[PDB]
Amino acid sequence: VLSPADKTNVKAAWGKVGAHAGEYGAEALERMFLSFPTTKTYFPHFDLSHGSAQVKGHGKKVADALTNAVAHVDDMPNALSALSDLHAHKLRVDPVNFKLLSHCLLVTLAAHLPAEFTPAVHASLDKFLASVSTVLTSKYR
Amino acid sequence: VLSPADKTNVKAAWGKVGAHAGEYGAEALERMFLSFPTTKTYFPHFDLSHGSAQVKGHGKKVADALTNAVAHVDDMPNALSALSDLHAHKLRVDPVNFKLLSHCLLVTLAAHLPAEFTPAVHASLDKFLASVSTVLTSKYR
Amino acid sequence: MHLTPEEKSAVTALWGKVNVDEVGGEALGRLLVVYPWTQRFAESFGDLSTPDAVMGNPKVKAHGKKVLGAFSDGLAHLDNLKGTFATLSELHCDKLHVDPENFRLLGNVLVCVLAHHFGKEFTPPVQAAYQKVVAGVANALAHKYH
Amino acid sequence: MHLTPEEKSAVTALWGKVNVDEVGGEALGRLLVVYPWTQRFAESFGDLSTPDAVMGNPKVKAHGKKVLGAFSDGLAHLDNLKGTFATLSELHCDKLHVDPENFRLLGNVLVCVLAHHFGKEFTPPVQAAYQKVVAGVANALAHKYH
Ligand code: HEM
Ligand code: HEM
Ligand code: HEM
Ligand code: HEM
Repeated sequence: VLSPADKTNVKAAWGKVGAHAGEYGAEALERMFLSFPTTKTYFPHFDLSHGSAQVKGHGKKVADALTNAVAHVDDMPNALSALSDLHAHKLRVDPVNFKLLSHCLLVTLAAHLPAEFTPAVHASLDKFLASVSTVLTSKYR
Repeated sequence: VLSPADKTNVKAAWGKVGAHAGEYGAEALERMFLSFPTTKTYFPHFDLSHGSAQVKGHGKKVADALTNAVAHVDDMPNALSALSDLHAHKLRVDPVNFKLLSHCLLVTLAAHLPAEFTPAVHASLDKFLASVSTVLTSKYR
Repeated sequence: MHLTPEEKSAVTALWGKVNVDEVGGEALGRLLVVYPWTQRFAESFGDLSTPDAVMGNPKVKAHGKKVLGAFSDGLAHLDNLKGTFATLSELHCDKLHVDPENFRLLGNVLVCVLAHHFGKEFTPPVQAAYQKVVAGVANALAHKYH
Repeated sequence: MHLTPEEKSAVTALWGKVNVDEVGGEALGRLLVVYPWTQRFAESFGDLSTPDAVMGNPKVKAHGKKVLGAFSDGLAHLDNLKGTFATLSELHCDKLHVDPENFRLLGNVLVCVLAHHFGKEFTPPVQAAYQKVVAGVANALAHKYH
């Protein structure tokens, strides 16, 4: 459960991301593909090569949904219904994978928002990605 | 979320446990100690020898709690609040261990209720244990 | 794969009593029912809409038998699982694109299946041997992922 | 390790630029803050009531340096982490009762700290090699648990 401090921390951090979220989305995927190659099983149809437009595009898509989640941090379940659906009934990604992308997302923010990636902000973003993960896998069964 | 179906399944299967819950609780622990030895780090103070009274004593406590969550299937967060607090604040069991116990509980039930341990019931009992685990871990951070 | 001799004899004694045709069907069926997300690999199997539709599907039964078939062979080469499973690991990765976590879910379901079938005979210590085994097989099946 | 000479060199070269003192204190403190439950082993350290109280606690900082110290020396035996952490693995099991899962939490925290510190320098390929080392270290440390 996201505390008010957490919600603040997150909105702040994401606030700084700004026009780069798409690039950070893309970078997080690339880091996930290389560090946890088992995650690639879900993208057989993609060109997973560095700088692929498929990866870039997908990076944006993910980034955008996170934004929308920060924006509706108070009503995630509702803001992400559709996405929760897609993942549970179409994509069917195994839940273990959400933790892997979440981690690559922290790493990416850390590497790009040094000043902002304080210990308290790290804790908050983590909880946040965790909550987002829970929402996305809530209708799995 | 548990469906009506799930609820019926759990009350039914747990119904059958009856008076053996205590012993099945103890057995699930032993199975856990044997298959996932890392879980032992939380019971340095226990006699983990076969037929340990501490283990017997502990299995009963765990079974009583599960029995209590079944009795309050529509209000588990509240029925288990206290236990959720204990685990988050005192015991501080890493979350991954809940899945290990859940697993050993399912093996135990499987081993004792062949007629009831049907595919449908198995699925229901699995979602149930996952939900209990989620409650018990809800106040961790 | 730290199977003590006594753990190995235990695995082997019990495996003696298994009807792989049957266990295979149950394990796979139950996987598709407990973790419905795993159904992503079987859209060509037909109707998996309910437990009965899954457990009884001739396609699921036949596939289960195949899978446990390969697993049984693995049990005769406990010393060289990676070797035993290498072409299969490559296939699952490169052709089937099966997330290896699937191999661990199946191992847990299989353990529940053995518990279901052998009752009291599936003692705490026998379970611990089988736990090491399904983990070894899952690891062997994932060794060639890249 | 299943490190590529290239992967070995990347690890090795970044490490050369690391201040173990600072990185050790930050990794351990972040751990205590992100995953509050890991504080169960550091009651004797004092006030860990806040991020600030953790990050400032010298007992934490000094424990952090001891840990990265041992980690650091392990990078010199990357081809036998098992043998390098054998005694430490027994200690952790038999004396400290530390659940090996903590080793994995730390590892991930470590990677976040390195990224934090090195920004640009900590590229996807470099993170990949580091992920293999942290996993490797955690496995070695957990190896003697029974
Ligand atoms: C942080 C949690 C995640 C978020 C917010 C997220 C968000 C999204 C979004 C916005 C889409 C695009 C929907 C569309 O095409 O309209 C998508 C699709 C997809 N996601 Fe998720 N995702 C997450 C986690 C994951 C993970 C961990 C994986 C696998 C490792 C994954 C696998 C996929 C795949 C395979 C697609 C479809 C790709 C395509 O065919 O274009 N997702 N996700
Ligand atoms: C759904 C799963 C679980 C349930 C229902 C449960 C329930 C309980 C209960 C009822 C107690 C006794 C509290 C009292 O003293 O009144 C307890 C204590 C304890 N539990 Fe949990 N627990 C669960 C999971 C776990 C796991 C997975 C672990 C670690 C592997 C764990 C470790 C402990 C420890 C160390 C104690 C204290 C025992 C003592 O010192 O006597 N618990 N739990
Ligand atoms: C003990 C672990 C497993 C073993 C030993 C195993 C073995 C096999 C074998 C022998 C085949 C046929 C090879 C061929 O077509 O040339 C196969 C195919 C297949 N396996 Fe696995 N399998 C395992 C686990 C799984 C799991 C858990 C899944 C999915 C959740 C899976 C998905 C598939 C699929 C989709 C096919 C292809 C079926 C078809 O359309 O013909 N396998 N497996
Ligand atoms: C990178 C992985 C780790 C390494 C290399 C490591 C190494 C060490 C070393 C070298 C010591 C010194 C103790 C002695 O020689 O007597 C130590 C002690 C200790 N470690 Fe670990 N450690 C690791 C992870 C952890 C984690 C994640 C925790 C808990 C969060 C932990 C808890 C402790 C505790 C409680 C002590 C005892 C300190 C004291 O006596 O006050 N360790 N560790």
